[PDB]
Parts: sequence; structure tokens; C-alpha cells
Amino acid sequence: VNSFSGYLKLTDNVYIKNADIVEEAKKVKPTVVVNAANVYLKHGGGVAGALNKATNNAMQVESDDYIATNGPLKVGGSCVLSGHNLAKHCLHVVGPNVNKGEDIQLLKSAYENFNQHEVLLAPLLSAGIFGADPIHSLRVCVDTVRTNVYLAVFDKNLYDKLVSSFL
Ligand SMILES: O=C(N[C@H]1c2cccc(O)c2C[C@H]1C(=O)O)c1ccc(NCC2CC2)nc1
Repeated sequence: VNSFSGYLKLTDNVYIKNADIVEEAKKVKPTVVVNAANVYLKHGGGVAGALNKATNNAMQVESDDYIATNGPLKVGGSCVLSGHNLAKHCLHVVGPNVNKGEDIQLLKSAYENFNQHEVLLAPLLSAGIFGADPIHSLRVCVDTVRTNVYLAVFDKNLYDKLVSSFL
């Protein structure tokens, strides 16, 4: 049993809700919150910009030190950093950004990072300002992630479409 409330069970291991991931994280304090990161960990907008703002920019400060030491992530890759006031840990995952021309096949590799964590609160990867089809992202999630994932979807009309079209 866990404290995630009002989630729609899609499969054995994937759950979804129309909710603000910032508020879900503040309320649940999950072991892992996933960030929709880029390779430079520059948390400018979307999920990344939103989570960073909720940490009062502490996520960005930590991220800048990470990049200065380690260099950029790979598209499809990830790193584990602090969850600050939102979670124990933040798993920064880089899905492909279609608005940068990145290959959508890398979306499966991106979701594979979730399998290293037994339970996660996460956004649908490559949705919103990353420009990929969210119905596609949800399908890849269900077909790739085997651990227990709670997807928080910000946009109500996207959530309604994701529920209505899920096979
Ligand atoms: O950009 C957000 N979401 C979309 C997005 C963007 C980039 C990559 C992604 O994979 C996704 C999933 C999309 C969605 O979930 O609709 C978002 C989410 C929460 C939030 N909270 C603070 C506001 C003040 C209440 N702000 C923004």
C-alpha cells in the first residue's frame, strides 16, 4: 500500500491522474520524483522549470555543480540528484525533444531509467514542450516501465484524451 491518492490504474504497474506533479510531490514526498530534464540540466520551462521554481532554484544550483563535474547527460539518459523539498530523490530523465529534431526512438531508452526505482512519481516523458505525441509516450511508458509508476498529468484536456484513447 502507498499514499498516492485517486490514481486510475491503467495496468498492473502504471497509474495516472490529472494533477500538478509539484503538488503531488509536496503532498506525498515520494522516494523518487522524475524531472523532464534536458542534457544540460537547464530547468527553464515545463516540468523542469516548474519543479525548479518549487525548490526556490536549489535544484538548478545543484544541477549546475553536477554538470560542471560530469558534463552533459545523454538523450535517453538520467542522473539521480536530491529531491530537495519535493521528494527524497529527483531522477532527471532526458527524453528526446522533437522541437530539437531528436529521435523519438530514444523515448524507450528514456523510460528504461524508471526501472531502476521500485516506485516513482513521474510526468509523461517528451510531452508538452518536448513536442512528442503524449498518447505515444503513454504507450511507450506502459510497454517499457515494469516498476510502479504514478503519472501526474498537468493539462486536463490532455488527461481526458489519454484516458479516452488508452488501449
Ligand atoms: O509543463 C508541464 N507539463 C507538461 C510537460 C512539459 C514538459 C515535458 C513533459 O513531459 C510534460 C508533461 C506535460 C503535462 O503534464 O501536461 C507542467 C506540469 C506541472 C506544472 N506545475 C506548476 C503549475 C503552476 C501550477 N507546470 C508545468
